[PDB]
Amino acid sequence: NSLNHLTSQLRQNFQAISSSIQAIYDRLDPPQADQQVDRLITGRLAALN
Amino acid sequence: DILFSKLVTSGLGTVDADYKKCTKGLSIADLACAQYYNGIMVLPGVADA
Amino acid sequence: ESADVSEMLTFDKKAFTLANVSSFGDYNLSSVIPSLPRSGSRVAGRSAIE
Amino acid sequence: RILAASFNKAMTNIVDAFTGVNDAITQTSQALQTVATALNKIQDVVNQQG
Amino acid sequence: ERMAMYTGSLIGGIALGGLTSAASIPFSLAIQSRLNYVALQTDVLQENQ
Amino acid sequence: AVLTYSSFGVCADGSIIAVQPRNVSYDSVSAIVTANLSIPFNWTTSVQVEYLQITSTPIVVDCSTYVCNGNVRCVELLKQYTSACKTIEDALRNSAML
Amino acid sequence: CNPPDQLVVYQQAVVGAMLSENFTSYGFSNVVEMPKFFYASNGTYNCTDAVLTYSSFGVCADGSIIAVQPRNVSYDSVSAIVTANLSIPFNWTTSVQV
Amino acid sequence: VFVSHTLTKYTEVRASRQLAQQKVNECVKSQSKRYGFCGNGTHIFSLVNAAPEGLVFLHTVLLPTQYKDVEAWSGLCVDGINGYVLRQPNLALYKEGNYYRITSRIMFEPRIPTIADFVQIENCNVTFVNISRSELQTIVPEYIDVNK
Amino acid sequence: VFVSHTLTKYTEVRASRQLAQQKVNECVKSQSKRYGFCGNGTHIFSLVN
Amino acid sequence: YRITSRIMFEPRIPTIADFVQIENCNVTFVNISRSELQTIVPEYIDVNK
Ligand SMILES: *[C@@H]1O[C@H](CO)[C@@H](O[C@@H]2O[C@H](CO)[C@@H](O[C@@H]3O[C@H](CO)[C@@H](O)[C@H](O)[C@@H]3O)[C@H](O)[C@H]2NC(C)=O)[C@H](O)[C@H]1NC(C)=O
Ligand SMILES: *[C@@H]1O[C@H](CO)[C@@H](O[C@@H]2O[C@H](CO)[C@@H](O[C@@H]3O[C@H](CO)[C@@H](O)[C@H](O)[C@@H]3O)[C@H](O)[C@H]2NC(C)=O)[C@H](O)[C@H]1NC(C)=O
Ligand SMILES: *[C@@H]1O[C@H](CO)[C@@H](O[C@@H]2O[C@H](CO)[C@@H](O)[C@H](O)[C@H]2NC(C)=O)[C@H](O)[C@H]1NC(C)=O
Ligand SMILES: *[C@@H]1O[C@H](CO)[C@@H](O[C@@H]2O[C@H](CO)[C@@H](O)[C@H](O)[C@H]2NC(C)=O)[C@H](O)[C@H]1NC(C)=O
Ligand SMILES: *[C@@H]1O[C@H](CO)[C@@H](O[C@@H]2O[C@H](CO)[C@@H](O)[C@H](O)[C@H]2NC(C)=O)[C@H](O)[C@H]1NC(C)=O
Ligand SMILES: *[C@@H]1O[C@H](CO)[C@@H](O[C@@H]2O[C@H](CO)[C@@H](O)[C@H](O)[C@H]2NC(C)=O)[C@H](O)[C@H]1NC(C)=O
Ligand SMILES: *[C@@H]1O[C@H](CO)[C@@H](O[C@@H]2O[C@H](CO)[C@@H](O)[C@H](O)[C@H]2NC(C)=O)[C@H](O)[C@H]1NC(C)=O
Ligand SMILES: *[C@@H]1O[C@H](CO)[C@@H](O)[C@H](O)[C@H]1NC(C)=O
Ligand SMILES: *[C@@H]1O[C@H](CO)[C@@H](O)[C@H](O)[C@H]1NC(C)=O
Ligand SMILES: *[C@@H]1O[C@H](CO)[C@@H](O)[C@H](O)[C@H]1NC(C)=O
Ligand SMILES: *[C@@H]1O[C@H](CO)[C@@H](O)[C@H](O)[C@H]1NC(C)=O
Ligand SMILES: *[C@@H]1O[C@H](CO)[C@@H](O)[C@H](O)[C@H]1NC(C)=O
Ligand SMILES: *[C@@H]1O[C@H](CO)[C@@H](O)[C@H](O)[C@H]1NC(C)=O
Ligand SMILES: *[C@@H]1O[C@H](CO)[C@@H](O)[C@H](O)[C@H]1NC(C)=O
Ligand SMILES: *[C@@H]1O[C@H](CO)[C@@H](O)[C@H](O)[C@H]1NC(C)=O
Ligand SMILES: *[C@@H]1O[C@H](CO)[C@@H](O)[C@H](O)[C@H]1NC(C)=O
Ligand SMILES: *[C@@H]1O[C@H](CO)[C@@H](O)[C@H](O)[C@H]1NC(C)=O
Ligand SMILES: *[C@@H]1O[C@H](CO)[C@@H](O)[C@H](O)[C@H]1NC(C)=O
Ligand SMILES: *[C@@H]1O[C@H](CO)[C@@H](O)[C@H](O)[C@H]1NC(C)=O
Repeated sequence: NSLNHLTSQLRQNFQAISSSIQAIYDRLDPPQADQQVDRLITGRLAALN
Repeated sequence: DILFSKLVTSGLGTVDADYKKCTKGLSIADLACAQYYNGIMVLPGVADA
Repeated sequence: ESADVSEMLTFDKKAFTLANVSSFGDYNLSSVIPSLPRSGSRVAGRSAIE
Repeated sequence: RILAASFNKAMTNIVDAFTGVNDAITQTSQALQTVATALNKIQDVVNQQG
Repeated sequence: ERMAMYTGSLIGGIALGGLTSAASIPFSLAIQSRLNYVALQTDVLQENQ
Repeated sequence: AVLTYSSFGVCADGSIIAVQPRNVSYDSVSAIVTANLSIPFNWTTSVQVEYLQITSTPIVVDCSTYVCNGNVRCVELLKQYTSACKTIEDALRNSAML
Repeated sequence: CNPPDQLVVYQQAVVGAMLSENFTSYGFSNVVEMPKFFYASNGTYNCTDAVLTYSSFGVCADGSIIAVQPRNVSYDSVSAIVTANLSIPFNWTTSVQV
Repeated sequence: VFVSHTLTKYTEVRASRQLAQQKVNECVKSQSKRYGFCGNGTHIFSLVNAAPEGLVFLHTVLLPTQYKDVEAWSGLCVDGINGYVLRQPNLALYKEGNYYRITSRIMFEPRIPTIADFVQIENCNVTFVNISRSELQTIVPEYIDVNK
Repeated sequence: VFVSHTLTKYTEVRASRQLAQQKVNECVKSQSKRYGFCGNGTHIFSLVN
Repeated sequence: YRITSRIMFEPRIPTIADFVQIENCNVTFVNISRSELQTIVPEYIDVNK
């Protein structure tokens, strides 16, 4: 169950613009996309914790 | 019985609620019933007296 | 966590005074016996392994 | 006879130490110290589980 | 401080032999007593020490 | 001392003090030697108390009521958290039964 | 409007339902009172076996809720030194435990 | 976070419950000789009562009050060629005035020396008791040399 | 998160202390005949530091 | 003949107290008569015959 809980956390938006890191940079400019990617970084580090 | 009354009578913490009392609600819900309305269910202890 | 350790650490003078290299003869237990206090003000220090 | 009398002696002090009415003397011996230690865990399991 | 007094007491207890006034036996007899607890010794000239 | 931590204790009136280890008498294996030996002769009885916890009052929660408070349409957002509720609710159920 | 019930499942079938209410919910035709909850099932109460257990309660194969009695053993004894009729084991059997 | 609290507590209670089962089997039903498991001291019997979410044990143990000093001897040597030691390592042979007795080392329980209390070995140690076959009647009362 | 690490660490330490107290009483203050508890072989004596 | 511990080789001269009398003989016991039993137990003198 633990692995399935961990792999399911990768579809979380964490209220970023999108769940795909590449899709954020396809949609936004670098100075704005960093503030969006940071949500995915913090949220997924919480998933690993 | 001394080791069951000499200690604090913590009736406001863990207590297996009377679920049949809660839903009829002839009086305003108790603390044990309010937890039951939030999905928290305290089961009767296995150490039967 | 402190109470568990404090109950475990018991002491006995009658046996501590025999923690010496002379008490064991041909069995060289010098590397484990407590070190003599270099400057007093404590009962003992670490051994040669501690 | 001494074994029976001493057991009755200790078995009464255990009850007094559980109630705690002998509070000023509960620390008088190791036998009553185990009662205090027991009361310290029974205190915790009652005050923490909620 | 307390650890050196704890391990020190435990180390020196092996030299005790239950003698009057707690005078320590030669350590060969502390070993010999502990060998008897395994099997009843019959080598009385004590070559194996 | 009434309260203790590490080597520091405090007695009833509030004075701080260092703590001494409890003095006991270690036993000794009686040796096989022609010499004077001491043997216990006069016995007394004592009772020593020990407490061990053997159970903890188990608690089970419903992952739906706690989160959505029974709201109908909130349920159809929580169901997309496919592995969330099962992990929380099986971890509590299996522990209680074992 | 809808507080949580608990269903009972055994061998992939549903056999009972712990309820807070005097109804024959979920199609079960027999309702019984317990100290802190109603219980509904198709149990016949012609039963004394326990396939599932919690605390001091349990259920039969048909879903009848029953109290689990403590299991029976015969404690050994320290054979005393006395002039009397003693009993001593005489016949032996082999048991395997997992 | 709540589940993390519960699983951690179940780890402790599970470990403490195993120890309680061991102490019921080895201190309450049985009598133990493991040191310190059923209490500091010599174990006799134990009692158990219910407690909040657990059990309480009352270990009844013996603690010595007085000791006796005895002139113990390592063994026996007869005619200087035959050596005897005690059959149990936990026994001790000691002199009491003008006669010999045998006692246990854990508790003082005096015993009249029987010939079966000894085990014959093939050498002597000099520090043994030094007697002849005509004099073994002063150490072992039942002994009477029939070949002589 | 920090409290979770500390509580999980004290669980392992408590179990390891309980075993240590057993081995102090049975391997150091006494001579053990329980196989494999104080070495793989015939235990004689133990030392602690 | 000699007697030794199975745990450790400690030779022993057989005293009559080392034995326990039982009701029947196995087909593998040492085949001996009371007169010549002194070859197994040196100190045994037949005080009947
Ligand atoms: C018991 O064991 C201890 C070690 O724990 C032995 O002490 C060590 O002995 C060696 C040999 O003497 C020492 O090394 C040499 O010492 C001489 C004299 O100082 C020096 O000229 C050499 O250059 C070299 O250092 C070693 O330092 C010493 N260690 C300690 C910590 O004392 C001891 O000799 C053993 N005793 C017995 C009776 O088995
Ligand atoms: C060890 O565990 C076994 C369980 O397999 C226990 O043996 C069983 O114990 C019960 C209760 O004493 C026995 O039941 C008795 O049967 C007789 C004959 O029917 C009846 O007259 C008694 O009133 C009672 O019902 C059961 O026969 C017995 N046998 C077997 C083969 O398991 C055992 O008691 C346990 N022992 C200890 C020391 O814990
Ligand atoms: C077991 O516990 C007893 C305490 O009940 C310890 O005995 C005490 O030992 C100290 C040693 O300095 C003496 O001052 C006390 O007078 C003793 N008191 C009592 C009441 O016994 C004992 O040392 C412990 N250990 C053993 C092996 O008996
Ligand atoms: C006979 O047994 C005793 C012990 O019960 C021995 O006594 C000491 O043993 C050591 C050797 O282990 C000797 O170095 C000591 O000299 C003996 N003690 C005294 C006070 O002299 C005794 O030596 C044993 N016999 C032999 C030959 O070793
Ligand atoms: C028992 O008798 C023997 C034999 O006489 C004694 O052994 C001799 O002891 C003296 C000193 O007392 C030594 O000089 C001899 O060398 C010993 N003999 C041998 C063969 O070594 C022994 O001491 C006597 N023991 C007692 C307790 O009386
Ligand atoms: C007692 O006698 C039985 C036979 O009644 C012994 O068993 C025999 O052991 C030998 C060993 O070489 C085998 O060759 C035989 O075939 C065995 N026979 C049977 C029927 O098992 C047994 O070993 C003897 N027991 C003791 C304790 O000495
Ligand atoms: C001890 O004597 C018995 C009896 O004389 C021997 O047992 C006999 O062995 C022969 C072997 O050919 C058998 O034919 C007999 O049937 C046995 N007798 C009985 C009564 O069973 C035994 O072999 C001898 N054992 C030793 C070790 O000498
Ligand atoms: C050992 O004993 C001698 C004599 O008492 C003393 O000089 C030495 O300092 C002692 N050492 C220890 C470690 O106890
Ligand atoms: C233990 O005994 C020592 C003996 O030197 C003494 O100084 C110390 O105060 C005693 N402590 C306790 C707690 O009994
Ligand atoms: C043993 O005690 C006796 C008195 O009972 C005494 O003469 C002797 O010196 C003591 N010690 C030894 C080592 O023999
Ligand atoms: C044994 O201990 C008790 C302790 O009260 C004492 O009264 C008695 O006199 C002691 N001695 C004997 C020989 O019983
Ligand atoms: C539950 O309802 C039944 C009828 O459906 C009735 O006979 C019974 O008395 C009721 N019990 C309680 C405890 O209210
Ligand atoms: C329970 O018994 C009733 C009796 O009328 C029956 O209708 C129903 O099918 C049974 N099974 C279930 C699962 O309710
Ligand atoms: C219950 O079951 C037993 C065993 O099958 C049977 O003898 C009995 O008649 C049944 N009915 C009742 C009412 O006990
Ligand atoms: C154990 O024995 C009692 C009577 O001594 C009996 O009532 C009970 O049914 C038995 N236990 C079980 C589990 O059946
Ligand atoms: C033992 O029991 C039998 C039968 O109950 C009786 O005849 C005999 O006298 C008893 N003996 C003793 C010593 O109790
Ligand atoms: C033990 O019981 C069995 C039956 O189970 C019987 O055949 C056997 O003879 C018995 N043992 C003795 C020594 O009588
Ligand atoms: C009796 O003594 C004599 C002389 O030492 C010896 O020949 C004989 O074997 C002895 N016999 C026994 C049974 O001790
Ligand atoms: C000695 O053995 C003989 C064998 O014939 C027997 O007559 C006699 O009863 C035995 N001696 C005693 C004292 O029983």
